[PDB]
Amino acid sequence: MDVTIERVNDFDGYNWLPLLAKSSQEGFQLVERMLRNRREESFQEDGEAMFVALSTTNQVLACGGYMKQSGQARTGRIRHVYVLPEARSHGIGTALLEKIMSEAFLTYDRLVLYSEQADPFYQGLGFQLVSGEKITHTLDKTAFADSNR
Ligand SMILES: CC(C)(COP(=O)(O)OP(=O)(O)OC[C@H]1O[C@@H](n2cnc3c(N)ncnc32)[C@H](O)[C@@H]1OP(=O)(O)O)[C@@H](O)C(=O)NCCC(=O)NCCS
Repeated sequence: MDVTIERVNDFDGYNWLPLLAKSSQEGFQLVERMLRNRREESFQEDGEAMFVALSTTNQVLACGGYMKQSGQARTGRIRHVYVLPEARSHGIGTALLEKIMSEAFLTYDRLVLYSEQADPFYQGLGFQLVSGEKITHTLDKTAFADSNR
């Protein structure tokens, strides 16, 4: 699918209802949490960003971003990654993560995330599976660079 990945500078300029509905249906709170908490965690400051994938008809097909990982130094957390069920398996998640990773590694020396359901996806991107309470996957910049330089 042809999508464009855009930085969210104005949350109120997108129709989020489809993403909210589908994610809720599947039992996921991550889109709801992102949007409900957007005054406190706005993804607008230095060291953070939120992206959306837009279809050729400017419908939101996915979201995902990054911000500082609390309590860890030089570490960013990839957050709120979700692709609409009907838009999966067409390379959107990959394009979104590749954009996130490349930008976030300008600020952070390590990226971490928590995903119970998408281990194969994250390992395919180079993340290492870890046994943690707060994180499932991690990637060091040096590893990212080795796969880039
Ligand atoms: C995980 C997720 C972000 C991946 O994004 P995507 O746009 O579907 O992924 P891509 O098309 O870029 O494919 C990259 C990898 O993601 C995985 N993937 C593909 N389709 C998937 C899907 N329907 N569900 C979960 N992972 C999927 C595959 O490992 C794929 O690797 P491959 O192309 O070599 O087969 C997205 O599918 C999602 O938000 N999934 C929700 C969780 C989920 O699907 N749970 C399991 C089913 S209920």
